[PDB]
Amino acid sequence: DIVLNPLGVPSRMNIGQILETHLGMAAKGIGDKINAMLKQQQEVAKLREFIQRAYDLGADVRQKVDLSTFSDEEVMRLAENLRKGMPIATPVFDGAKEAEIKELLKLGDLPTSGQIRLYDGRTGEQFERPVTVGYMYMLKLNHLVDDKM
Amino acid sequence: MARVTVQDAVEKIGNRFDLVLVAARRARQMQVGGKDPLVPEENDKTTVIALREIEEGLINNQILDVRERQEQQEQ
Amino acid sequence: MVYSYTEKKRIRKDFGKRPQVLDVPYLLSIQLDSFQKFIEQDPEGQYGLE
Amino acid sequence: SVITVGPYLRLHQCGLPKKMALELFKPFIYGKLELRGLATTIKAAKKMVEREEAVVWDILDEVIREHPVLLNRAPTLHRLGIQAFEPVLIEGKAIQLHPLV
Amino acid sequence: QDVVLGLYYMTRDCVNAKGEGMVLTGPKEAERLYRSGLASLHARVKVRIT
Amino acid sequence: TVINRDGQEEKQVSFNSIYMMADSGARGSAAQIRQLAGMRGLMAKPDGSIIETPITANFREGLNVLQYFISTHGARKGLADTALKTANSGYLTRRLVDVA
Amino acid sequence: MLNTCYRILGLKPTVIFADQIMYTGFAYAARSGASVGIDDMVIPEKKHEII
Amino acid sequence: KPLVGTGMERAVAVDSGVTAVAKRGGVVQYVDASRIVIKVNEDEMYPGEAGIDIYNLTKYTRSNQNTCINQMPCVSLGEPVERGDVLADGPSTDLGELALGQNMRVAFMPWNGYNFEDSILVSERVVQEDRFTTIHIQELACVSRDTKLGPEEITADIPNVGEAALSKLDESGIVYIGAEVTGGDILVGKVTPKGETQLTPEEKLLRAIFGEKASDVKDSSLRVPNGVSGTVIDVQVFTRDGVEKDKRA
Amino acid sequence: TEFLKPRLVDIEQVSSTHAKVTLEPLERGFGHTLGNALRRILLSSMPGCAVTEVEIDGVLHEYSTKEGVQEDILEILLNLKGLAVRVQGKDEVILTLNKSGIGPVTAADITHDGDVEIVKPQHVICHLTDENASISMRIKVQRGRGYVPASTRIHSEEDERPIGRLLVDACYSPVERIAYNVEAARVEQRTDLDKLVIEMETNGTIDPEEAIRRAATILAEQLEAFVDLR
Amino acid sequence: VTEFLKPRLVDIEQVSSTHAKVTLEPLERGFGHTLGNALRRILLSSMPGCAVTEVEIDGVLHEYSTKEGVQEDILEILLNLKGLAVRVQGKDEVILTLNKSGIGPVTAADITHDGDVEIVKPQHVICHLTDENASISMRIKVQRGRGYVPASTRIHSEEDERPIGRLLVDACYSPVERIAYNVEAARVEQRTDLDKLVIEMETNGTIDPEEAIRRAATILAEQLEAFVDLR
Repeated sequence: DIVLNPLGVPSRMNIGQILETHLGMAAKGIGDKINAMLKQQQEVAKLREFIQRAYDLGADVRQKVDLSTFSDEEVMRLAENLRKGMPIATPVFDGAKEAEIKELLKLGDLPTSGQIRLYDGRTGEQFERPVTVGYMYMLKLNHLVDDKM
Repeated sequence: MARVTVQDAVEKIGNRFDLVLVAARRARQMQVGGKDPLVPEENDKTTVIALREIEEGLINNQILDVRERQEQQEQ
Repeated sequence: MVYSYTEKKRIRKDFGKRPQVLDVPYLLSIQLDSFQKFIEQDPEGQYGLE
Repeated sequence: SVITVGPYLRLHQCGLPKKMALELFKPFIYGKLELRGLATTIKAAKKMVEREEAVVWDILDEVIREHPVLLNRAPTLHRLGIQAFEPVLIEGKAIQLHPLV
Repeated sequence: QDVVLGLYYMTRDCVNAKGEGMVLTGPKEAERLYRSGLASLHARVKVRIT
Repeated sequence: TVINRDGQEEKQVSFNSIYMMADSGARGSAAQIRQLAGMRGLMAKPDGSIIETPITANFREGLNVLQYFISTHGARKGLADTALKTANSGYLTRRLVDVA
Repeated sequence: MLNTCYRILGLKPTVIFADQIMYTGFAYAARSGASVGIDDMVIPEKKHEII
Repeated sequence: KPLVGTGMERAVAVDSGVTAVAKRGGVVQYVDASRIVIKVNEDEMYPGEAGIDIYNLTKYTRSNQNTCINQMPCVSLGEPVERGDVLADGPSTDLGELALGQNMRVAFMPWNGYNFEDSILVSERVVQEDRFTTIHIQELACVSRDTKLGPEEITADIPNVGEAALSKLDESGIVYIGAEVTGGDILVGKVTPKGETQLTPEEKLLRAIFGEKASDVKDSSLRVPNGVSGTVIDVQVFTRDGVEKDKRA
Repeated sequence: TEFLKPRLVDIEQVSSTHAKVTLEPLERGFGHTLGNALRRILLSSMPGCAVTEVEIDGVLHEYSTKEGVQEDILEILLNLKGLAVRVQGKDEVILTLNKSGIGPVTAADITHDGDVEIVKPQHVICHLTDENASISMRIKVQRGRGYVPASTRIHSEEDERPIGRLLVDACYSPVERIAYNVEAARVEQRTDLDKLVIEMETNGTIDPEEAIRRAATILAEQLEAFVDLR
Repeated sequence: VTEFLKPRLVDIEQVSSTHAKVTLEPLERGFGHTLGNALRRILLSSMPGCAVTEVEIDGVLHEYSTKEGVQEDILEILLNLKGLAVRVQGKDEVILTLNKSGIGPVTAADITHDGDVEIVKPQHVICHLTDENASISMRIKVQRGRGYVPASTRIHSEEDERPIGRLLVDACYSPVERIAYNVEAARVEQRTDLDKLVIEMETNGTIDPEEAIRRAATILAEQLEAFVDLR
């Protein structure tokens, strides 16, 4: 959907952008696997174990949230809520490490280094130097080019 | 023919500053009327035609003076 | 998921390792503190319009 | 306008927006519609500009074809802050520039 | 940094890549890069350069 | 990142992007690759002093809160250079045109 | 390279040389596809020891 | 929503007050696009003021920097809520959580020159989804000048206006709610008062045709300066004590 | 050395939204080439069906909402933009939707026409939580090839429109995910053989075989100045 | 609907028969790069042609030879015999020889006349031998094939040290040498975002490049002939 320039990365010093990108890739991969399980119309207990494994597997992040508080209802509602992507909350200073990102991204059937092999839409040649694709939270500011006429 | 640099026209008469006024006084007669261009147009404006006429080495101060005296004698 | 009756629809997977004791404030104590000090009346003669 | 990049248009060429270049050469459009005989009066040319039909874009393509322009930033600490180029119509409201300047 | 990185990746050498001993004329080294079997970062091959 | 070859001396000099930008020398310089990976080192303070235990980690690892709080001073020192001395540099060119 | 091209060939070949260098640099940097990942940034193995 | 957040988004969206915070909530009676009512819970209850609370959802009104404000409901029908739970979703808010922008699939590569140093290349599918389509609500502030001579009321029936422009206006110089103004269209009828020109020995035919200068010499209409397009939202004619503006308002 | 000819054979269907088309008799060079050609031609030129204009009687503009609906009219129009429909049409196709009561009104409650066919009856475009509230709209569906914005629609200016007709954009995009890859065909009649399988995700509007044959005719009709003398 | 856009520029900007450029006028977006890649992969990978693939070198048949006084490495002989445009008729394989000595560079006139082989220029040099009392004699062999072949994916070996045969020669079967496509930005009088397809191709010889584009069009139509709706 969007291609930006990595050449500004060693000057703008944005490694947090890179980790946000690689974590949003795993978040949308988990959300897309949830969407695939919804479109295949599986049972409640099969999606339930996947939601449990998606919300407990990690390091000591001390979040004691669990299921079996509500059962047989409101699971399809959260599935339709989180089918467009997983809302992973990463704190600033006591937040995520690289091992947590790797152990969470192995669940989404993605390569560990993030280098997902791409193709071309203009020439069709297989790209060397496999591009680390992902997801970034973009914004539109106040200034407009038609207002500056 | 999109002209990149007029330097080949500077090789004929080298000043880089006479060329503008010479091309202007050559192209006013083609812009107003009563004159025909010696070089056919390549779907462009009269500016590129003036640059190519200076580049081919056909128009200088002497030819403009002779044609000016001829147009003053004919009128 | 029983905190504010809206986290149950959307679980946020928190990565906070260090423990939290004090919760998140109202974030408008600075704007409302002088207003609730100026309007509310004090029978003791300090810190107010009285 | 806001300056963008254009990865084509060899060095003596740049981009220029459509709704800006339709307005920048308005007396040139009036003069060439007077010359070609397409507009009888000046109010007819002012109406043909407002209608935005195809022959107006043809006359505008005849205008921008081999005509120069100046691009000029507001800090000109030296002489190369203003440079002359050749406009080419770009869809939108922003200006595409040569990448190496 | 765009044309510079492109020409740096273009004129970069490697050891034991695919394609070796390119006896070519033209030189026309882009056609076998485009078709198959040749990377643009190959080793030292002897081509004819006028 | 190597090709399938082993037993050499240099053993297939890598093709990662940051070493290509550092060896190319266009915008990638060593003074920012050392701030990306390794140790950031000292910072810049307008008062003229510096701390006695600098930043040990990098932007690859997790920094402390005091390390970021002290590294903010380098941005505070380097940000004020832009707005200053513009009108003086304009006035110098003003007088040099006015004399010549 | 551009400096020696300007010194040798003059002014007319060096502008089309620079434009074609820009075109091939763009067209092969598009085919390059360099990315900046976590595997590209490296940590020295003795670094903490040095610290 | 932000797929990568810090947990601060819910706290900002519940503490800023731009969303409606439900107090003493419980069984929800009726929710539509403008109102939310809640039946009072049996835990806490005022004697005589059990009742229901009304939550009037603010529709598209003009803000300070020409932005729209809207409150989308969260609970549809039949769900118990807590005192502190959210019900409305304000600007840049997803279900009571702060959602400023939107995330997309990013490829980290140098392209054919369309990204030079920090430029952005986007896709056509983003345009196809009508994504971040900004909605700018501006103000049409009309004026009716009062002079020493002449009447004070600005009315309809302004001459030198074609019938194609008069068809989209109602009585007393106001357009219908839902009509599109594009550039030089008339949203309100500007009226110069009938003073300063009745004591003129000349220009009697001009006072017969286009009397007391109801329009200017050559100017645009008083809606927006030219180059825009869009429909009207809300008319806010407020009256004075004893002014007789019943036919317009 | 003579060529073989690729023909449509061994189609595979997973669901109503997925599609798998295989091309078995292929050679070396036309593996990735025809795959990229079919990917670029299935994403660009497709005569489809989409909602263009909705003439509603309840509200006059999209920013005002009817008393008795849960969501705003903007998200209702965005949901009507995502609505897919199957109709042949004779340049005048219009439909309506009228149902009152508490409950979601599906797409199966649309009045059935001899040419209009709803591809998905489980799709719901309404949110009503009020008693005895009625809706009334005149949904227009025309045919196009791609995303046509609303800028070039009102720029023609043939006739004036009444206040109440909301004009929305149209996607005409049933091609959300197209992938392809070359594999071993295992024909074993001669050497240098491979097969090309294409995984295409649709919405059931246009049949996959008909869409691929139409796109092949589009790619074949581009050969106009290439075949004859220049 | 169903009426798409077609090129209109039939004005050719031609060079001599070793280089050509063709242009296209108003084709719709998502068609310039598509047809450009299609014609490139046809005119770069799938072209039935013929070249030199087997040379019987007399004398020393090792990898390093002294060439009996020509003073030229055999890699340069195989390079000079690589880009040789030889016409080949319906006969798939033919074997000829050359016998020429004396003073002067070895031209293409040493090959005897045959009913299929036709050489349009004698300026193609092969060997710059030393002007002494020496003679050269080798057999030439061409065959019909498709595409390009690498130097790795070939036959097994030298047939267990059997130098009575000849070595394998890399050949350029297709008559193309270089091809490029340029997608420019043009406009219709209403729509402004379209393309111009400029094909620039270098033919090695004996083939009209626009006729090669026509043959590429017939190959592209032959692959999708049974997927047509109308006549």
